[PDB]
Amino acid sequence: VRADLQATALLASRGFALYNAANLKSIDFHRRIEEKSLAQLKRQMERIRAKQEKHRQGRVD
Amino acid sequence: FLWMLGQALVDELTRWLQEFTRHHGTMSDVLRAERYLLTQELLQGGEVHRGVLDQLASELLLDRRLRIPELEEAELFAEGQGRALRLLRAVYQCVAAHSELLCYFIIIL
Repeated sequence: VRADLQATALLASRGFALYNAANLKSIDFHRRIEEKSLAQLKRQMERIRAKQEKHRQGRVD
Repeated sequence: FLWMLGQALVDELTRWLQEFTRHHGTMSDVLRAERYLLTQELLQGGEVHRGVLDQLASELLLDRRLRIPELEEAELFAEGQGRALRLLRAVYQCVAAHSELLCYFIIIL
C-alpha cells in the first residue's frame, strides 16, 4: 500500500492533464453550438430583410 | 415477491448512478492502468521512465492496447458480486466523483 500511495503522487501531473484536456474539450463543444445558433439567427434575418425589400420595390412599381 | 421486486428497482438505481459517474470512471481507469506498471518499476528498484507509460481519457483507453491481467480479473469479481455489494460501490463512486457538492450540502445542513 505504500507503493500505491507513492505512485499516485508521481502520476498527479498526468491526472491534471487528463482533467484539463477534458475541460477544454467540453468548452469547445459548447462554443461550437453557440456559434451555430448565431449563424442561424443571422441567416434568418437575411430572409426577413429580403422579403421586405421585394415588397418595397413592389410598392415602388 | 416484494423483495425481488425491490431488487429490480435497486438495479435501476445502480444503473443511473453508474451513468452519473461515467466520466470519472474512465479517467480513473486510465490512471489505474498507468499506476499498475508504475509500481512494478518502483518495486524492482528501478526508475520510472516515460517508456513505462509508453508500453500501454476515453481516447487513451482505446489507444492503449496492452491488456493487463490482474486488473481484468478484478473487474470480473466486481461484476460477479452481489447486488448489495454493487449498490454500495455505486454510492461510493458517486460521492467520490462529486465531492464538492457534498462539502457544500453539509456546510449548509
